Amino acid sequence: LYDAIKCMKTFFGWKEPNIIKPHEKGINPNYLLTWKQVLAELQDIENEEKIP
Amino acid sequence: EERFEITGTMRRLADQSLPPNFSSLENFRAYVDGFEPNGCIEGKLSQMSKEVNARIEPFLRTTPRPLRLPDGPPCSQRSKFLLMDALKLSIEDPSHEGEGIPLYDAIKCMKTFFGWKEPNIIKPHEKGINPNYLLTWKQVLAELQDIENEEKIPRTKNMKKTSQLKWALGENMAPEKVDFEDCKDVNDLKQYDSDEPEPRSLACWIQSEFNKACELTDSSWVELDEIGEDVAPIEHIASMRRNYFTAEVSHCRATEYIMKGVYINTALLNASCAAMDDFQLIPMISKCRTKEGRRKTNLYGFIIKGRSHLRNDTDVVNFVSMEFSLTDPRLEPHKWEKYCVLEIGDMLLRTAVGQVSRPMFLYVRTNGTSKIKMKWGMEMRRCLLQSLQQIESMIEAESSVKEKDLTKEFFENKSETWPIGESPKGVEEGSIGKVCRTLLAKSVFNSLYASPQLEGFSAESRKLLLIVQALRDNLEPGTFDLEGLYEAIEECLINDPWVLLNASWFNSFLTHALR
Amino acid sequence: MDVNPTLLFLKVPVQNAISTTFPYTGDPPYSHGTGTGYTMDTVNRTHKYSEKGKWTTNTETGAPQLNPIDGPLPEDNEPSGYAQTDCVLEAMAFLEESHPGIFENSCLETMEIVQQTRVDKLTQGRQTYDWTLNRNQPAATALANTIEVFRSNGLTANESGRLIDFLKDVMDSMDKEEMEITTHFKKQRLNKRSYLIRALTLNTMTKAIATPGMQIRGFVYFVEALARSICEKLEQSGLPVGGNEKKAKLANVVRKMMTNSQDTELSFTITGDNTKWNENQNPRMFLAMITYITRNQPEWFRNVLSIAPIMFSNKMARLGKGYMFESKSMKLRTQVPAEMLANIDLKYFNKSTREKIEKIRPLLIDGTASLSPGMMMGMFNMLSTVLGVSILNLGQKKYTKTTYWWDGLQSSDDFALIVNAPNHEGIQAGVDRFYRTCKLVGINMSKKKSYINRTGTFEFTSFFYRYGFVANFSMELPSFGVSGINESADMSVGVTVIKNNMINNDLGPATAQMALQLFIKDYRYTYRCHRGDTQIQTRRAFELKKLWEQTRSKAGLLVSDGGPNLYNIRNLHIPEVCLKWELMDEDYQGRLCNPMNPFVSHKEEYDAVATTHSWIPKRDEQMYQKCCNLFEKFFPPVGISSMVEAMVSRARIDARIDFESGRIKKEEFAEIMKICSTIEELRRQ
Amino acid sequence: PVGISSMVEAMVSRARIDARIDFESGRIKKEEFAEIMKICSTIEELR
Amino acid sequence: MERIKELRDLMSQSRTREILTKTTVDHMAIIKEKNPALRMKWMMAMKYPITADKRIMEMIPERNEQGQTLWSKTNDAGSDRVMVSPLAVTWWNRNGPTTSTVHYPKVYKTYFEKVERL
Ligand SMILES: [Mg+2]
Repeated sequence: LYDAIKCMKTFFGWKEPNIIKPHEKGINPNYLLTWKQVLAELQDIENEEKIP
Repeated sequence: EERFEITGTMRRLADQSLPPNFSSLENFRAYVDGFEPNGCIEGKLSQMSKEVNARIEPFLRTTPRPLRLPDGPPCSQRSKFLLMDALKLSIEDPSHEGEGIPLYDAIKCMKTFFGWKEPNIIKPHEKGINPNYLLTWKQVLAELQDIENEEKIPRTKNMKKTSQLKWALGENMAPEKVDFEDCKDVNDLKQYDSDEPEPRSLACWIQSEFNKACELTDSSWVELDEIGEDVAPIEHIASMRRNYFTAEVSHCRATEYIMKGVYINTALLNASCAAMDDFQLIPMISKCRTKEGRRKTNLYGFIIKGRSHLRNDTDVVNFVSMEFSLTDPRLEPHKWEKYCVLEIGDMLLRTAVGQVSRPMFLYVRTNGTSKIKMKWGMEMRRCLLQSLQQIESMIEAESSVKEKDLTKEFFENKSETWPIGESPKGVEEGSIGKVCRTLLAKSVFNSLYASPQLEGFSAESRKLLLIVQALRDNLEPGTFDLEGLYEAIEECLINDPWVLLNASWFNSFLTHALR
Repeated sequence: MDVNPTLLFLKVPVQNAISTTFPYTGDPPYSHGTGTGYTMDTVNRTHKYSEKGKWTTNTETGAPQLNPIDGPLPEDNEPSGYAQTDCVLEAMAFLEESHPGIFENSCLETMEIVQQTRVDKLTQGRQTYDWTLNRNQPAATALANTIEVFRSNGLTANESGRLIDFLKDVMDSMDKEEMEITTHFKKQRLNKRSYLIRALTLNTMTKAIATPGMQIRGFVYFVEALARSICEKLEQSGLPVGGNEKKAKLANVVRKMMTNSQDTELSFTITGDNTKWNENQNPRMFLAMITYITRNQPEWFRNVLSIAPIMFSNKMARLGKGYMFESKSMKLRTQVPAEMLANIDLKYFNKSTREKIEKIRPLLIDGTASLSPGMMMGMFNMLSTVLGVSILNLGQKKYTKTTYWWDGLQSSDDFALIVNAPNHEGIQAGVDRFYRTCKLVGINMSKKKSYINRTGTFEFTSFFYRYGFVANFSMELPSFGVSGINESADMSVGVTVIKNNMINNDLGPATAQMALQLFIKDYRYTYRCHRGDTQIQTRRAFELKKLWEQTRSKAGLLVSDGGPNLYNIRNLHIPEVCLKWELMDEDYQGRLCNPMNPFVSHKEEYDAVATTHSWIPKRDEQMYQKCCNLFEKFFPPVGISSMVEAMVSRARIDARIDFESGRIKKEEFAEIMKICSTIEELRRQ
Repeated sequence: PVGISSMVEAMVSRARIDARIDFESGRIKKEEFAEIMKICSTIEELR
Repeated sequence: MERIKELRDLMSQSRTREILTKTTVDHMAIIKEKNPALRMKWMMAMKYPITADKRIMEMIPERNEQGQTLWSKTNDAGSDRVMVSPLAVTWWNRNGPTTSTVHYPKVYKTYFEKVERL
């Protein structure tokens, strides 16, 4: 988990994410929300009193 | 029309607040109003005794004796943390830059050492329960492994309030406040005996400690921020002075001590106000860039904090201080009066001339501090400014006589020309660089061993120095009560190892200064 | 090689590296020496120097009072309080002769002041003794309390505004037999005698030896105000002139005594320091000075100025809080106050403390020690300087009437004296004549502290003169760190603090550059606002780098927006926003200063532009109250003990007292002791 | 629930806490609070 | 009997347990930092130390591109102000609205005149 967060913190080039080539047979807005949720929940660990 | 009146209670005080013979402010007022001078001074001069004089004992190359330093058992180390004896477990932490978490930085350091022995006591604290100091160290090692049991990892650790910790941190050793309405008559009740602090003799270690403070290291201990591009002539001269000095002080041990000062006192104050009534474990951390230049974290040991319900700046926080060292405490035991030292493991150094196993010790002691004394340690970087200003002020002064700035000559002069030390032969000289580090060490020790005894000895000795300077200037110097000055200087020399070395340093100068 | 910094002085002269003899440069963490034992030594030594003088009993106070002045001339070199009225006035007469109009003119200036001066002024100052609540307090709070009593008692003249009217109330307060204060909690009642003690009190603190009451302080101002206008008109006075303006005065007095001086004439400077300055010179002497200055002047002006010396000649010194005791076995400690130090036994104390109490007890009246002679430190600094200068003044060729003459510089107790004469014996004579003329007005040069050398080097107020140069170094460096207001302010403050220390405190440039570096370092760490190009990780790292990339002219960015530090010696007076104003991108500046922003507070001595950085920081309930309510079921305890082990300890006590008297059975006593051991096994782990 | 405590005395301890919090806020009556405290003492007498 | 059985119940809940072993008898009256320099350093450590008007929530987004929370719907003292991270101030200074800043050299003329002499 931390090996990942440490890697993530080496990149300071994140754009406002937009869809470039969608899944024809799928709900594309859900794929965007999931990525935003990852980014979100990763920062929420640095909110927790004790780190999981 | 402004109108101010002296009557009643005030007039009776006015009439009683005069010279003797005068019984009335208005009577006196009239004496002064119509006073005219009649050689009253010139008269009372001739009336006065000739034994009342300011006869000038002339100060000759022969008149000044060496200061008398007190006799007694050898002086003890009273610094918060170890200085030259200190030992550190280091990790290289490159990818993660900037403020991290100290607790984990420590655990990461701890895991670089796999040489922990069954800890046994090597030199005990005469005035202490030594088995408690051993149990506390075992408890640290124990509670550190217990974090790797917890489902969620904690930001800081709070030690379990055991007997040995409750003891060491002085829990329930504060005596009870008794209204004098209740304890009116008690037949063994004597005042807070401010005892004559038993005199101590100057031991060698204090000089050793300072010698090691003036040395360079393989580690930049200070990384100072950018500054506006230089424009005005002063700005170009300024930056030259600063950079030259900043260069020679960069890697000086004294600057490691400054960082040890800041980090520890910072971390101790943050804990003292955050976890007030918890026994928080507080890792003793510093950071440096290596001689090749990678960010390196250092763990010197641990401090466990007591209860810190701090109301005033004088209010006390008791703490235990477990510090790693390679130095055997049986070599200079007189130093480690206040410490109970354990032997807690073996280090291995496979050097060019073979394998060298050395034992690792743990200088544990009870201790305390206040917001004021913590702040003091947090602001220890001022030692850099104090050190630079001395260097800057000398150059400014030595340049005045010639009228041209000597900044470049001083620093570029690759000949060792400044008398800064002594050896069996006599006074040995050094580089301007050695002077910078020496003056820094002085400012740092002046902070670390800060005492009123120092304040006094600094102030009174200054006079004797300036007198001696006048003797060297052939300015026919004279004193009024030279024996009185010495008594005032020597009155400050009791037991403080730092003030005692400074007095040894004086006697050392005074011999060479008269030749 | 053993490193010894003092061996520098073999190469460098002591005046050049005098900077290295000042150990701290900043306030150290102790400043010890203001105990109750320390106050009683001042009271004793003050009387001991003045001990042959006339003892009186005060009519109003009922206090033993010593008057050493017009007393017996000294026959030893120990400190004498025995001043001589005829001598003081003569010194003050010959001053007004040597500086014609000085007093008359300086009175006219001060008559302008005394009217215009406002009560507001009195709030500025250190610790004060608040007689309202019998404590030390802040200055502004001590006045609010005092006017609240003066409001309650018929003394409403203070509410006119001017200070002279507040005094008029302080005067009328002494005559009143009752003194009542509504202390919101209780009407509080003081008889005329007990009030008077507190109005004339000096009280010791833990922040000077002792601070004075609010009644006495008012007058002390107007006196020092007069003493200022005098000092201002005297060349020799080293007060109250500025930093570099003073270094001049050192150069002047040497240049005066060294250009006249021919081949034959010797010149010696004595590095002066007067011993026990405050304990010797007597309030009655200051009254004698003031009344001679204010001759041919209106009575109202004469009076207000006379009041301060009068109070100081009748004053009482309270002995702090008291002595702290300690029982070894019993494990007690108890604080006996000052009030009940008179009505207390002498056999409990040690050998050093007994004698100190046995000497002062004759002076002890209502828990305060009577102190008619001497003063408390730094009170009449400027007036005491006039007296000092008046003795320097008597060193002119005319007043000496001899081949020796003298001049120099004086500021309170510190002085510097240059004596010229055709031969050595002449110098020795000139010195003695100064030393003895000084004794006649209660000025005792310290033989210990003082020394003498050929003119060319000396010290005065820690300015170390050496052949025309005085060494340049700041003796008190301020907190270089963050101020804790917000990003916007702290920058301005921090940069201002350095500039001010350069202009006032004589701080060198190279040191100021490093001072600036250490501030910026602290600033960026505190506010997580490390430069945009750096790799350091914080929460802000991302935002600041995104802004750094966006921004064209980066020298525009403020340090709090990851910009570069553009400050240096020259800039330090400019606010950062102004400094970088031209270099800012149009849109950046557009946002930085847009006052529709949600951060600034109300849409609108440090100088700061209002930006988004001008922000304002911030200042279960059932489960905390549930534990506190169960504690009430145990106590409808021991202070240091925790909640659970003061609950489990009360349970076993009620368990074994209800088992004896027979309230609970053997079954209900065994159940409590069982449960009391289940709670203790949850605590340990 | 506390780590060292067994299953039954971390179950019987949670019951009395919810019993006295639902009695204050007024969720269960005096009859349904007395019934929980009675059953909570039948479980403790089996231990 | 009932009060000592109740103390065992509260020591089985590990949150009520850590209010009984920490808190002292002296420091129960406080349940019922003069130096601002630390107080600031202390607060800057927190997620949301800065206060602002509720309109911020309409003006700047809750999270940035990297998913960092810029403000929180928290209780402030006397009114409907909310708590904000120093990220938000930087966010505003890089994505905020641009008004015309011609009047600031003229409003702060007293300050700006120190630059004209240099
Ligand atoms: Mg002097």
